[PDB]
Amino acid sequence: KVKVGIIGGTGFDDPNLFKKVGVRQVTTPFGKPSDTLVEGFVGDVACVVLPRHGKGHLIPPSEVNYRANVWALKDLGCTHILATTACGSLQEDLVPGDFVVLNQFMDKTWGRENTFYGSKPDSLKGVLHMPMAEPFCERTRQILIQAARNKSINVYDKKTMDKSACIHPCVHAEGSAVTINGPRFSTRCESFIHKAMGLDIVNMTLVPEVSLAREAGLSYASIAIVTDFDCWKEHVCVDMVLEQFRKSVVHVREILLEAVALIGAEDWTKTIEANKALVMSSRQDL
Amino acid sequence: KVKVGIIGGTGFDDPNLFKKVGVRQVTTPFGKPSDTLVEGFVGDVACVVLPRHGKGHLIPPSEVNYRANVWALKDLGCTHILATTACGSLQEDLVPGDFVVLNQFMDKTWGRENTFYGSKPDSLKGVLHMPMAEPFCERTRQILIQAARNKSINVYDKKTMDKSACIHPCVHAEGSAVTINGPRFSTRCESFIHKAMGLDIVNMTLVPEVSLAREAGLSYASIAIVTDFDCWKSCVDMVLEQFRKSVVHVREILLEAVALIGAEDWTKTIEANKALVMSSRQDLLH
Amino acid sequence: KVKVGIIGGTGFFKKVGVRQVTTPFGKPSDTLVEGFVGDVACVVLPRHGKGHLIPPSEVNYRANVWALKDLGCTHILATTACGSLQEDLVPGDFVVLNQFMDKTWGRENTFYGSKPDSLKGVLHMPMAEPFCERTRQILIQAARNKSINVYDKKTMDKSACIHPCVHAEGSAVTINGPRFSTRCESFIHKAMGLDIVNMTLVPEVSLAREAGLSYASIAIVTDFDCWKSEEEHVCVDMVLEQFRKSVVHVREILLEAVALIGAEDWTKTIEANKALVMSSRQD
Ligand SMILES: Nc1ncnc2[nH]cnc12
Ligand SMILES: Nc1ncnc2[nH]cnc12
Repeated sequence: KVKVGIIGGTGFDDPNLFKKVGVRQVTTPFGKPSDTLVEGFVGDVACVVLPRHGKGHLIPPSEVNYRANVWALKDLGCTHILATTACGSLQEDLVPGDFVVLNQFMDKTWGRENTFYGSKPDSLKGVLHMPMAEPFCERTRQILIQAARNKSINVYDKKTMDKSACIHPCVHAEGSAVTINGPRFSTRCESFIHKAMGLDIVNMTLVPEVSLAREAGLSYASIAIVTDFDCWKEHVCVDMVLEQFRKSVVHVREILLEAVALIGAEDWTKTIEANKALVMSSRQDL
Repeated sequence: KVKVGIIGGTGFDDPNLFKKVGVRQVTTPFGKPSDTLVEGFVGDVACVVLPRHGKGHLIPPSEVNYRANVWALKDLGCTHILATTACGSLQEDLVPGDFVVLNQFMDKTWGRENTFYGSKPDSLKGVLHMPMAEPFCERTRQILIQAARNKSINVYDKKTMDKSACIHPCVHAEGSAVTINGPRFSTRCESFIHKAMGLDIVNMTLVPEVSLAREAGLSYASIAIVTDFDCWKSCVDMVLEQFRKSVVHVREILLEAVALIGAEDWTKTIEANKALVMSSRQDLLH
Repeated sequence: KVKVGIIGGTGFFKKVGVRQVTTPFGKPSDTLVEGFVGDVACVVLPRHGKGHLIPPSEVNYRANVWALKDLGCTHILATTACGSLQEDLVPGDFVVLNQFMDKTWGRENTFYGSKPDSLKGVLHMPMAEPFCERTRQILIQAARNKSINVYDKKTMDKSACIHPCVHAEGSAVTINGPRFSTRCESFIHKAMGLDIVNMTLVPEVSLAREAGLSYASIAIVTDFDCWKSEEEHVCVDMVLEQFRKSVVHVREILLEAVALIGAEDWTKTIEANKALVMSSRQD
């Protein structure tokens, strides 16, 4: 029934979340995934892990085969996808070492395959217009947040708490990402424009991954690791992965493993059926 | 002599604006148009209709061959293009069931062929930089608005009328569209950003259609149908019936607009359309 | 030593010869003119080719930058025509840019990736201040040396703005083209606080940094885009008429800037340019 896929970003190229049971070199109608998929169990919950950028981190954000990654996880029976992403902060209260359970995004990517459906031969037949107002699976979002609570990691909810309750390092219970195409980081001019728009963090990999997960009928939630402030305060590759970030990986692993258990502890029949019905009801050719 | 092409969007996949005299199954130097073009008359005015998404609505917005559609209409001697588009509202006074005769846009599309000219072997030779300050044919916009008046539909001009003149359903006498690439709808984050920029509606099909019409020397005007509020604002059977009624009204507007176009001389406007292309050829002026 | 490449846009020394080169990323826009400014080697490359037949979205920026790198250039000075989005930047002015916002798409914007037509690797370049500051200041000093007014918004104000002037800083929005902006887009860009709009700065500036080169751009204001009156709305004739009046000033600045670069030592700067590339490899 429930099976949890995990897409590991920067810092999660060889996650070792569970003892490896099987290794799947698979293909999809949309090509090869970033790497082999590793299947196993967390407790009694089947789980599948794949590194977004492949082994050795050779695939840049704009060239990841998001379609193949999501479709391959779905083909293996995944009902959920938990994903990590390293990001820069655009706001004073989002400090390096914090995490963010995202609930919103603004898309500035281009040139990436962002839908399974279309009119050309390398796509599924149909025109699919998915609602994306709240683009994540809210139930799965709350499980990431509860998992943090269960692992004694501070949770800061701006809606029900004051700024004095923002004790770092903390998990931010909501937040918006602007997803840029990369590979370059933002200019200071771009960073201030994103901040003035009210965006919380900037990354390169959330879109179209989040969109395709919903197209596939899967429940998707992302946990973003704040690795540095973006250049409005500067961001470098070495800074995006440092001693704080090495500590961040430890706690993100604990959140992910606890989130998988928490997913497995609940019935998802109605949510899964709703995910599938949202796809069929978004077809405008039918 | 004038000849009006009509590109029908959602709700116009198979319109019967007139008894079809002939059909033209053609291709263009830029590929196949979305469907067979249907030829006929409104009164004594020659007319040509093609559905933007093809019959059966199998072609999504980013895959529509805008170049082929415009070129095919130009090849048949069209002097004008009237186009429809179903859109979401970004503003409180643009209510489902209203219409907008667009006069402005912000472009957020990518990955679409948006010009007939370039340095590639299959493009027309030359560098064409068209002015787009006011990107529609203003004379044809005013015909659409007058057609609405002639068909007893309210017209609301916010530049001269108090918001107490905004009586629904109404044709908004001006408005701006943000054209997103699709196929997904916007997030709430994106919707509120577009709203804060002052954009009136969101759609997926205006650009590059409007640009290519001007490149082709054709007078282009768009009438948008507001089908719903975009997701900045938090049953379906009522919305569907409302859209059906909107299609009936837009069909009335198109039929009257064709007659009004035929009732005037367009020699000078057509010549100015063609001169604007020649004066935008940077390679010739250099 | 130093060697300065010049990438000249719309309508834009002792000439020794013309050279055709190939690159791993294709052919440059045109042949390159090799020569000297005093004792400094200099190479001139027309961005849009002879006859201006290549539109901004189709310029092979990777080839142009790599061609100059392969010839041993340490610096690239670039020009571009642009539209002003702000009252105090008027046609005939110049802007030594220091910032940009990118609205381009569909252009090859990096030398590195996982496809066979790119260099193997994942390169995430910092771009907070995307130009070479030393080279920007040389463009400004060159204008001073040629008796062209310099206007600095951080220390002067509109009352002290003498045209035609070189604006000592400024941000560009780079749009993909080939069409000019709508009024709606122009006002949105202006409300974001951008100074000018153009079509060719990106990915040229990004690829220069990827190649370890010092890059600075001087933009020529040819028009007010289309946020003003209808008689002031941009079109090709308007851009070309003003560009022809401003070329000789751009010439004087660029040629003076080449001499000023050659008068200084760039050893540590060049080292830092190269080291920045190496430290940005994530693979
Ligand atoms: N500042 C930043 N911008 C974009 N992606 C990032 N990933 C980590 N830090 C980032
Ligand atoms: N207004 C403008 N927009 C874009 N590119 C330009 N080049 C010159 N003027 C321009």
